[PDB]
Amino acid sequence: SAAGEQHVIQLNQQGGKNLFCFPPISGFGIYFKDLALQLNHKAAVYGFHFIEEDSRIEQYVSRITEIQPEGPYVLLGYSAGGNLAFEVVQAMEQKGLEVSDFIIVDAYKKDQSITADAYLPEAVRETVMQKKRCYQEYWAQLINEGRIKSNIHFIEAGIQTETSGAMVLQKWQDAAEEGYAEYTGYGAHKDMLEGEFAEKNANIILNILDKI
Repeated sequence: SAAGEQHVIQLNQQGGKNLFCFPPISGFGIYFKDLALQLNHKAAVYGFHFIEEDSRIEQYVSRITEIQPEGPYVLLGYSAGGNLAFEVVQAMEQKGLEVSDFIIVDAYKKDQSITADAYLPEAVRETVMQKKRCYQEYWAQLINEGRIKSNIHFIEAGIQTETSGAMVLQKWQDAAEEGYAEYTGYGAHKDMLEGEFAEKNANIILNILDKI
C-alpha cells in the first residue's frame, strides 16, 4: 500500500468462519458495521475498502491470505462490491486457492462497460470523495466474465419495485461452475445491510455459513 496502511477493518470478534466483505460504491469497509454487529461471535466480518491503485486485486488476495493463511475462503460482496469481489474470487482461484462459497448481496453480473456515474472546503471535499469517484470509474469499466468454481449464493432484495427483464438475466446463474443458490432477502436494495434488515439478512448469511 501507498503508506503501509491496510485496506480492511476487522469489525467484530474473531471466530467461526472469516467473511471477507467487499463494499458498495461509497467505498469504505465501515459499511459492514451493522452486519458485523449482527454476526458478532458467529462469524468474523472483515470490511474491505475500495483500493484505488491498479494493483488492487493482488493486494486483496495478499491481505486475505495474511489474515487467513489456509483456505478455503468465503467472500461476500454487496452491490458494486459483488462485482468487485467476483474479480477477487477469479484471481484467487487462478492462483490455486480454494474459495468454497461466494455470497452476493443484491449485485447483478456486469456484462458491459458503461459511462461513469458540504461542511467541507472544496479542496477537502475533493480528497474525501476521491475513493468513491475512483470506484465509480472502475465499476463503470468493469466487465465480469465467465465463471468461478466457488459456490454462488445470490441474495436478492425483498422489496423490488423496478426490476427489468435484463436484471433477472444477471442473477449469476451463468457464473457458477458448480453450485448456485438463490435466496430472497429482506428490504429494498439500499437498506439490506442496515437498520432492521441487517438482522434478517444476517440470519441468511449465517445459515449459509453454517451449511458449508
